[PDB]
Amino acid sequence: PKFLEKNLAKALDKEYLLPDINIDELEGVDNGCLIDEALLPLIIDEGKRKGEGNYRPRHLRDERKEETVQAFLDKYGYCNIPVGYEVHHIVPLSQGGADSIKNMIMLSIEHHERVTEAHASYFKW
Amino acid sequence: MFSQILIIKPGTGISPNIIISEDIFPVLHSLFVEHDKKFGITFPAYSFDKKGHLGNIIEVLSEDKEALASLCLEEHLAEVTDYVKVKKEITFTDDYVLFKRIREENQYETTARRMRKRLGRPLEMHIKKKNQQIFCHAYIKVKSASTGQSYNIFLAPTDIKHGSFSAYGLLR
Amino acid sequence: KGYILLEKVNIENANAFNNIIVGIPAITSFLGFARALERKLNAKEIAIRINGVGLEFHEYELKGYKNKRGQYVTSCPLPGSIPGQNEKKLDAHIMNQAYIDLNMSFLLEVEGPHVDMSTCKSIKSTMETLRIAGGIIRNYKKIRLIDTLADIPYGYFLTLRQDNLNDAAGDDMLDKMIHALQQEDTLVPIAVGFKALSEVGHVEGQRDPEKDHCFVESIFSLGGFECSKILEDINSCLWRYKTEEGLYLCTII
Amino acid sequence: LKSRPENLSFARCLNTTEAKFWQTDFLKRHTFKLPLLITDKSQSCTLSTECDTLRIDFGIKVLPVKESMYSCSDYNYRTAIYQKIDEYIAEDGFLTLAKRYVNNIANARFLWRNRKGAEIIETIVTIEDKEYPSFNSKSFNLDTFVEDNATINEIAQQIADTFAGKREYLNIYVTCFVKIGCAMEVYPSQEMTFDDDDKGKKLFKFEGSAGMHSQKINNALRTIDTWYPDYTTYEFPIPVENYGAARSIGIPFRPDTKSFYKLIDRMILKNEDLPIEDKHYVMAILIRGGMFSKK
RNA sequence: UUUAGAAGGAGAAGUCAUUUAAUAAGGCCACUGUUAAAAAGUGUACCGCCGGAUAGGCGG
Repeated sequence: PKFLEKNLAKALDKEYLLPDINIDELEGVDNGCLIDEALLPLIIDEGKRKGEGNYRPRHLRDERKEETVQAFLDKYGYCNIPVGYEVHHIVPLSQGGADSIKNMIMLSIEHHERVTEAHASYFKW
Repeated sequence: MFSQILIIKPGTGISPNIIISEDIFPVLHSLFVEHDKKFGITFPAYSFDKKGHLGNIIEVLSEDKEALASLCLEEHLAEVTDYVKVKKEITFTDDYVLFKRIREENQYETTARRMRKRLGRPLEMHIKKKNQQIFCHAYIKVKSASTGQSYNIFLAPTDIKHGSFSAYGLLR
Repeated sequence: KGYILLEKVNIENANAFNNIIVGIPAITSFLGFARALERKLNAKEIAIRINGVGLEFHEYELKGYKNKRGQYVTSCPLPGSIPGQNEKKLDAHIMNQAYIDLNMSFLLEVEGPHVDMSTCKSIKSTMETLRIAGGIIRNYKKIRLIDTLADIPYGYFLTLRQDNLNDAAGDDMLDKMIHALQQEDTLVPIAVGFKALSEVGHVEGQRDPEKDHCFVESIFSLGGFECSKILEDINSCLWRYKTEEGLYLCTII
Repeated sequence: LKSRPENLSFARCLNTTEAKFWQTDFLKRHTFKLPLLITDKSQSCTLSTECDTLRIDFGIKVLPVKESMYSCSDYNYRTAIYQKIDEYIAEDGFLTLAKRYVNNIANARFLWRNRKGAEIIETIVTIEDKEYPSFNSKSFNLDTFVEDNATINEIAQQIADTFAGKREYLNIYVTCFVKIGCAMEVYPSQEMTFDDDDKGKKLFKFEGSAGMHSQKINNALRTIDTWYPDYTTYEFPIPVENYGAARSIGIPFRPDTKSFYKLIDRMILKNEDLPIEDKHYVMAILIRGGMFSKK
């Protein structure tokens, strides 16, 4: 059936966004964790800038995989997520973000809440 | 270990940690200062989850039964009996969890104070995250009688069943 | 018995051309692929046998472009040296061919003593060496066991439609196909198998000198597409081999 | 009768106004008031280091339960539930519920955190310019309902006769005095924030003085349900709700058969009788009001 | 063990020139939005002392 023909729209729906910042070079990030509060507008703006118009419906989104979180933790030498922190995707998975190490950052619970609230407000979740 | 049980009544419309910070905990602190710090505190319903909760129950702990009985808690908590319940029995127990004051508290503003006495960004940042580790635990607001300073005593559980208590009944 | 799904396999340059048909490969191509996978697994002593296959389409691209009149024009690779009398020349003859790229998920119906995740991992380690209809397996999302029709991800199964072909206007079998296709726009013709043109024997030049041989004509039929969300019985899409006294047939039972 | 109708709802039978705070000296409190203002930055409120007592004024209007049925698409269902209200009035004249509500006035539950540790809490109830003798609310604990105080009995009788439709209405005005140290903090209710970036705590102004929401005061009054199935395990009254939820304890106290929906379905559709305590609960929710349509 | 197996499609380029879219017009008549909600979450910390101490510990 003609609706199953490959097209660029279908192809782009299976290619995923990454953030442009590097968590290994940001002064105020160390061992994959955001150590400085001052960078939060950059992480928020990166999420906004990448996310605009790149909505993926749930069946097309990347699955959040525990293997990805584990490999992120392994890169920085954690056995587990440290007490009081949560791993965040700089570009949200609903807005095109890949479930990859290059898209993750680890935030404190309150900073995680603030970033989540800002992205929800911007994308109208 | 001997013990006596304090229950904060549900359904009063007041968050239990308010009754702890304002009524129970200062009275217990006062008793421990009056009676030479012989006594501990434990929180049977404690759970950590995402943020530490003490739960609505306190047990006072003592190595001596008569020492604990001499505190006569029913008589001192009398005017708060609308929402604080005291169990009449003192129970010996082999099961209890001691708690300690967390060995760091606010390194950020303490370091700012020390530089006022005496931040570099990497130092400031790491200390910020050390603070944010601390702030997820349970805590009690206290205003010091001897100095008037107001502060949050952060608490953590420990498996160590014996040792010297502080003026707040925490394992030193 | 059990059911293994090969999920969203990508195939490059599947052989798209049959004597009467350009597009979807012959059904025998897919079932022969499944048989080759069986033989590979059995040679490792996994002892699985695969009794039937369900073919679910997810994407396709015929190698070609659409004319302004909407018809496809088929692409060829530039041919290399072809053996025979003229093989030395730099320019070599162009024969009838077409190629299609497919995104497809395969349901397998399986017998084995140890149908579990270890044999899925064995399929994973095996499938990298095989081809589908002469096409190269570029990528696949996952290999897994399944238990219910709610497990299959959204796509369209291909199933047999002998009823619509026989019920068509009765002038001629090719006229039956033509009238059926002209009445039922969603149906498609497919190559189903082979009819013996000569009695079983041995002849010179065989691929193998020791396995009995036939000359054959391709058999064609009419098939149609069913959404996996609309399937009711899993058996309604399982293509299986059948043999009848000189007919070699894929069919659904 | 076969099901709850496509629309079914009851208006509040026990209406409550917002509350305005006032500030007073406790001696001569009967002659003097000052408006209690809110201080910015997170907002906070305190007495002005001089007066040692806040005052609260708020009003209640009681309406007859039989007339409060706001919409009901099935005339037979309306007739059945009206008849069942008449039956309940024949069993008792709402007096037990009225006594419970008047206890929740007399015990000063409506003060919420402001109740905590005050030296004196005096409450005055005014009806049609009759002023009733002041409740020494400290004498009432929060766990037990007093059945025998004559002032409670008289107020409860007038409220009960209002619920039964022997009156058109009953306007009740409540005044409370809470005595606290000279600059002890005062806790008006907070406003919601709609995820504005100014997430800081904001407090409910009313006429430019501090106030409390009508929701808080009504919900305090609704703390009368002691009939939920395992009250013996917990012994504290809950605010009346359709599933007996509570905001402090996550566990709902009335899922399944003791829920309002099941009990109404049993009482009306199956025409079952049921225990007086569950009849009190059903009529207490009819007093609360709500939407009770088909799901 | 699959209409099996194999494949370089390639180089280069002036689309230009010109143009009246106009003329005319009733959108109107009627209408019940409606009953019911704890903004919580201690929002939050403070000031010293030991330690070269950024490390790491302390009293209130």
